[PDB]
Amino acid sequence: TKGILGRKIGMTQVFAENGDLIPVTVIEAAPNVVLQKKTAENDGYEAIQLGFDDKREKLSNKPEKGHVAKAETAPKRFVKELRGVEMDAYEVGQEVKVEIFSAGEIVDVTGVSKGKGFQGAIKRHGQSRGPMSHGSRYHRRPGSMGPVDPNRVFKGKLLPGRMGGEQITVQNLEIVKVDAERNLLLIKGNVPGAKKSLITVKSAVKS
Amino acid sequence: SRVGKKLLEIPSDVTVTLNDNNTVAVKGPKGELTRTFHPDMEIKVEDNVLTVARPSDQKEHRALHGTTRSLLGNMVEGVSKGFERGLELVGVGYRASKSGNKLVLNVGYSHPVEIVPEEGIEIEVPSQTKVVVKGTDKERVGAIAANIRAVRSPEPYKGKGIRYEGEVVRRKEGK
Amino acid sequence: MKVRPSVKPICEKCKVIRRKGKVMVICENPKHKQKQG
Amino acid sequence: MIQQETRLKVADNSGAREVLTIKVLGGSGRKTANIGDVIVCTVKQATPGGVVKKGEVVKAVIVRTKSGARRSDGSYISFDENACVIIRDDKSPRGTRIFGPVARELRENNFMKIVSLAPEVI
RNA sequence: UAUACGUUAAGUGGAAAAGGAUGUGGAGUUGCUUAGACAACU
RNA sequence: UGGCACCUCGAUGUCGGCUCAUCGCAUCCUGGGGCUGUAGUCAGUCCCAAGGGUUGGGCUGUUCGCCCAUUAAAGCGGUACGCGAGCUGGGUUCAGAACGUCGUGAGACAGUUCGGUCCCUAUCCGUCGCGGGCGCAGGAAAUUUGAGAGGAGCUGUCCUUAG
RNA sequence: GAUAAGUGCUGAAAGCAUCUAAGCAUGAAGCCCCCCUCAAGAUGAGAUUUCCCAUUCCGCAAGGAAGUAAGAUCCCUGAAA
Ligand SMILES: [K+]
Ligand SMILES: [Mg+2]
Ligand SMILES: [Mg+2]
Ligand SMILES: [Mg+2]
Ligand SMILES: [Mg+2]
Ligand SMILES: [Mg+2]
Ligand SMILES: [Mg+2]
Ligand SMILES: [Mg+2]
Ligand SMILES: [Mg+2]
Ligand SMILES: [Mg+2]
Ligand SMILES: [Mg+2]
Ligand SMILES: [Zn+2]
Repeated sequence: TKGILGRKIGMTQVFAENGDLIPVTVIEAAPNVVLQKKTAENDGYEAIQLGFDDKREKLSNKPEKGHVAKAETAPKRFVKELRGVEMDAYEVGQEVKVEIFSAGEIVDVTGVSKGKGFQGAIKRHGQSRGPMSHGSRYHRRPGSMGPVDPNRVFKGKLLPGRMGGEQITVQNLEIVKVDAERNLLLIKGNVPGAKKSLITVKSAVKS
Repeated sequence: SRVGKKLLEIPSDVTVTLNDNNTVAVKGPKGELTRTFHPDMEIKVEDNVLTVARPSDQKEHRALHGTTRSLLGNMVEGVSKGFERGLELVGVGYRASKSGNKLVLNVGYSHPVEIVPEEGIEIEVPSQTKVVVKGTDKERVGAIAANIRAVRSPEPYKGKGIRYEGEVVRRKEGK
Repeated sequence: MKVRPSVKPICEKCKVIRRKGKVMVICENPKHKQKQG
Repeated sequence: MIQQETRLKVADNSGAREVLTIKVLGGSGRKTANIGDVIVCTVKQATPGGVVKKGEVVKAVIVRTKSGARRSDGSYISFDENACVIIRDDKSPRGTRIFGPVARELRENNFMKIVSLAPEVI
């Protein structure tokens, strides 16, 4: 398992050698730093803790500075763990760079989907409307809440509520290009989240 | 039980040991076999003369008696003479080969089929249309022989497929 | 396989057995396989 | 995007002038057909004395659409009309001449007779 | 978590019939049996 | 389809459709099998299996049914013949009018026909989202394990094996 | 991985036979996982890293009160919310 944290920069397109036009997402990943190695002995499981995006001193507090002191690095805005990693191949303070990936590699990309606020059953759950004419007074409503017998609504009757802003993984994306000089990943297709949002790129779990 | 009452005369070069847990080990030329038996079964070895004794005449005990004798009888003959089951390939193009320690069967599929014998069993292939399983344990030989026959069981219209040696395949008329 | 409440020998060669607390008839003739149910 | 009730021009000399789409083939709930897809249709307008006659239920392949088709190289092709060609089950056209340009996509779907007959294959 | 003597292996007990069955316990009758039975072996 | 008349007449709103589903398995498709009067391709029948899936139209108020064209399949039932404080209001049983028929008649159906008001600002539980409080034997900032819960679960055609 | 129907291997009870009684396998879109998401109020409130540090009052103690540390909030500029 490989992984790296980055920021979503946006989308563009790239022509392949055979002429195909491939849409790509640009992910900017300034070298990550290993902040802590968790072990089965001490922690109960194996994981690597990656810090990304150096935060201004003023914005960092004292507990944060102490935690990153062992790694000998500036405080990091984003800290995440990776499980399933080769523990011995990593050391606290090691920088993880985009060049762990190569063009053509298959990765999973995790992020938080863009928020949509309070959305109805139609938009939020892709339900059907009622008729718009022929006397109908039922247009964007969520449908019958259920049968009479239970004298209550079953759990999981889908209804309006806040939409978006959930963690979402897209699987089996192809790495198109790795720009080591600029710390960029070109991934084929699109990934969850607004621009500048944190993105995690891991080696595909179904590989 | 008639079967359980019988007494097994151990051949000269076979050794039978036990750990007072009814775990009869039986060393011999072909190999060694171990088998834990039901606690309430008196197993006696008096100078190459094995006998099992039932403590009380009762359904459960009567069954275990005959079985324990039967299984012991196989362990002794196993390490001495050993057991073997023969299979026959019938059908045009059906053939068997041995790629090292793996039986390869071309039985009319789009791929070859590979059986890896488990430890303790050997699969000889004298001809291409005759397979021979060999081993010390009678169970394992039967198990492996069944696995091989299962690859292409004999069908009733022409008899094609792996059959046991001298299996009476029930034939039918096609058209 | 015949799955019926009335499992009986159909011919002389049929044998009634009890596997897994279930009455069964096995026979050389495959048409005579029966299991009670 | 051809669907039920879509009317198409016929781009051949089979005798049908206009057909109405009865059903898009090739999957249970399939809503829309595009260039290269086969549809079941009825002949709504026919040429007098043609092989195909008004009211017949025929199969046709879509050779032109207003929506058009996107290509791997990132280009598109669109036409100003939706046109089809009456076909048999073996994919040969029932007419003898094809009129107007047809899309390159027919070569991928093995409508080779239609492609050869077309005055232009774009 | 009594005593004594038996039954059940089905969680039967804690849901139903005709019918089916080498389940098992208890009585009884009877065919054959060391002049050698049943089973298996020419 | 009935039998009974036990709850409801100081009101438990109807058939069909729409929106939203949920459950049973007596399984329509897909999966795994036994038998075949199963050569192959197909099928017949029985067993296991409820994970997912299970079409769009013409006619009719229709349910249903016939038909057209598809599909792997176009499953059968329960949930107040699920669902009108969620919608529709075409059918049916208010007042108008008319035909046939019956009546001396007012009127009526053993039959039709055209037209005809669908009220309610959600207190409680339930359901979908979002906060505040306290707790978790000091006060904080981060990163997390996963008891447990939800989601997903479908399938065609073609090429090859191979005529 | 464990199973259903099914297929069995060895095997007596019942000298034979038998998938079964002891024992050993195989075997489904189904079951438990694998995959995705939430999840310590899981009051059984878990674990790891880091930060702060034992103040001043009273009361005989128990305990109470007041300034603060680390840190956070009010308030303000906003949106990727
Ligand atoms: K009259
Ligand atoms: Mg309106
Ligand atoms: Mg209730
Ligand atoms: Mg009364
Ligand atoms: Mg009242
Ligand atoms: Mg009321
Ligand atoms: Mg069933
Ligand atoms: Mg109803
Ligand atoms: Mg209601
Ligand atoms: Mg009406
Ligand atoms: Mg209440
Ligand atoms: Zn028989």
